Amino acid sequence: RVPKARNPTVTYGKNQVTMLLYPDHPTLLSYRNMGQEPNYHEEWVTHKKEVTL
Amino acid sequence: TLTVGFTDSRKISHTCTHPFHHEPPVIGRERFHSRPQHGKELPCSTYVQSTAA
Amino acid sequence: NFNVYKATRPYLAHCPDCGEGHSCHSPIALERIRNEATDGTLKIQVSLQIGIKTDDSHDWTKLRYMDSHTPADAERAGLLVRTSAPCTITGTMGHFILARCPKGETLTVGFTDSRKISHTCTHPFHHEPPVIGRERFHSRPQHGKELPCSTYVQSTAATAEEIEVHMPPDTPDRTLMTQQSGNVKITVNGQTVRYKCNCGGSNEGLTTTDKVINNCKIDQCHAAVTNHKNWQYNSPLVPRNAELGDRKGKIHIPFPLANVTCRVPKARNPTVTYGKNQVTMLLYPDHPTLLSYRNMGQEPNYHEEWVTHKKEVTLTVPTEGLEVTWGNNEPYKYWPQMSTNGTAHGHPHEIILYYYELYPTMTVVIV
Amino acid sequence: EYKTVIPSPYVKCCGTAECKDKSLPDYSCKVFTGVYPFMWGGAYCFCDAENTQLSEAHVEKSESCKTEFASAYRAHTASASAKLRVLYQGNNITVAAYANGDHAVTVKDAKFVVGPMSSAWTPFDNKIVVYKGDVYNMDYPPFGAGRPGQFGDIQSRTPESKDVYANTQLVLQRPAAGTVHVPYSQAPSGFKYWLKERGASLQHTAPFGCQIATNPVRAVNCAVGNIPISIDIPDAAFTRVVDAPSVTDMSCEVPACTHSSDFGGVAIIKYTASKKGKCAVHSMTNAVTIREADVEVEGNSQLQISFSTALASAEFRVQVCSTQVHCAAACHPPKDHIVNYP
Ligand SMILES: *[C@@H]1O[C@H](CO)[C@@H](O)[C@H](O)[C@H]1NC(C)=O
Repeated sequence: RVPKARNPTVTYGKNQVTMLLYPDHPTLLSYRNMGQEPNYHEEWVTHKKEVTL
Repeated sequence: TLTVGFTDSRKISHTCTHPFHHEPPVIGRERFHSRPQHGKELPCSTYVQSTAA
Repeated sequence: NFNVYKATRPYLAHCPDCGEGHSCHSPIALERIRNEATDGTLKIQVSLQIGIKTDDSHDWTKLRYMDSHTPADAERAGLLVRTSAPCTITGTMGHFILARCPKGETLTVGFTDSRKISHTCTHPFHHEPPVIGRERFHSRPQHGKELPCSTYVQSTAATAEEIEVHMPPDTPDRTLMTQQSGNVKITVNGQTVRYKCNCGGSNEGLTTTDKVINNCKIDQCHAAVTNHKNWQYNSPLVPRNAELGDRKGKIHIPFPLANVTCRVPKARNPTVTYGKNQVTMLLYPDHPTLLSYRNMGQEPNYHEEWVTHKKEVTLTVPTEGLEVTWGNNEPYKYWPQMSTNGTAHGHPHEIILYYYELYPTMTVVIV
Repeated sequence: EYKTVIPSPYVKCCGTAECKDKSLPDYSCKVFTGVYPFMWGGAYCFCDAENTQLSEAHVEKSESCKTEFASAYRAHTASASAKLRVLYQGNNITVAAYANGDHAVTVKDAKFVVGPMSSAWTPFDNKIVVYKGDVYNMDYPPFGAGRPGQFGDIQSRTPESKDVYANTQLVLQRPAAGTVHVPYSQAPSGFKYWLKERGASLQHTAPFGCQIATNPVRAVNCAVGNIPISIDIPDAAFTRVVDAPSVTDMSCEVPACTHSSDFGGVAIIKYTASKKGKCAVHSMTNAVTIREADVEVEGNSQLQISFSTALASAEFRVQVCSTQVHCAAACHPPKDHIVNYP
């Protein structure tokens, strides 16, 4: 077994998303584009980071 | 480090130790340290109690 | 003598961890952790009772536990809790224990049975005492300042903090059954048991006497003893009785909250060296501590850093003064005095130094 | 901080449950099907997949609120009170009064009026949030619109009021197969968290360093503006000029002086007077100050006075017994560049 993660709280903006994340323990967050270009990113999180995409 | 110890019929404590860095591998992105009541299930290698190799 | 738990009973619930990775059912299931106290002491709710016997005494020697749908008494001494190292128990009453435990991330409890068995459970609960004051201290001092902080108390009489207790639904166990040449035999041994089988004939029935249903497989169906004598206090794990939400029977939670003073260490007084309108403070942390400085004028010039090693820091005083706060010690104020003796009035002018050291950049561009 | 109440889940076999709305804060419910829970003695019930599970939960205030909490106020204006020490008839006397130009205080037959404060500036702000002993300038969200994971996530009118407001996205989940339990997606408490990222208190961020206290909340010892003081002094303290001894043959000298934050200047004056008696001393130039207020004069004698200046060369008059004496000297810079006392 492996735990899930606290579902983040997402706020809004013009073509922009502001996801606030509660780790509750060291956890990984990654994002990537849906097109031919990845725009890969992957960070480690241990505190509540409010991130914008 | 890693030490072992035992008590003799001599009523003596015999102990030995070796420096061995024991780091459980983080399985999945969520670096979890105690498995949950609720969560996903993933494969992972492990041992068994069988006594016939 | 704070005796309200006559009809209570312990659980035997699915603990998340019975040890060695697999999760099983234990009598020491825990489902509530309270850590709002600033001091760091924690309430721990626990499934089984403590401080009582089957006869409803109040000696702390024993505690009550469920097993085989029957109560039993076991020594209180063997109870223990851990996060990273053995912790310290202070509260022992009903279903709540007051414990203080050093910095730890998980939290397990364990006890020894009259079965001479060790039953243990654990939950991952990140326990981080809040740093009170700037000086991040880990063991309170012989000498130091005193600050308020929330904490608990040993009182055993609460004020309107009620928890409901309801009649246990049932415990469906098939050990009572046994196959007698295709004839299932159900044994009651002195309880109220509802049997219900898909088999025809007496498919359903509540009885208190040993019964037999012939010409039917034991795996055909299940039966459950319907206990409704001593009430069981509500928990998410336990299933509901399936009639409604609440049931009569309420108990108060002891160990209330109050805030009291607690000690906090001072900080090594730094050694200060000197310079032209400049101060060089060398700091000995002795542990993680905060150092901040701010101007005395309408502009703050705020700064606040964390320090854990000896940093030698330099500050440039403004004409209006500067105050620095170090740890929880009283802040030190430094404001400039005239700069230098280098300037002097005499046959060689030496006034440019006067008007530079005092009012630099002013009365000099005037020249 | 809030407490999440989740009573024992409703289990059922061969039948289905139903959600009935509850008029409770953030109350939530859900149902699931096909769950086959197992207990210690075996399966709870036989219906392999016809069984159902109903769960529900809500959130309430914690009894700890009665002791620990954070309170948001909308303080806007303020009033000023102050303490003064006055040297009257050769003794220090303490006075206390509202520094707003209204309060008048009588002491030792004299009427003192203080204020109003020249500057209306304050270190506070229209909206403030207070912990047990700390104050913060911070714009809290409007009541009833708390953002989860942030300050104000739970709103209560008073520590004792039963009514509350909450916003915690309490969503349930399907229970783990083979087990009886209730999962909850309880929102993490933003209140406890805000205590973790409080930041610097206003006692450090306040310009002019106005020390801040509580119960009641006050801002103290900040230097801004000036104060007007009106003193009505009965004539009893006043002494007719004839009463005061005369003064003559006034000479001044400065063996040495040192412009500094302290009374680094020393001046010796030779004086001759009619008779023994007290006499006030003053400097009529603001560039220099004198520590002493008055002095006894016997006649053809001398005296010493300690004063502070800032001019490189100190050239000033001094008034005593309604007479003026010149004083000229050349001070020198001290060695220290910075001092602690103000
Ligand atoms: C008034 O205060 C000063 C401050 O140090 C003190 O020296 C003096 O003795 C006090 N009393 C007087 C001046 O009568």
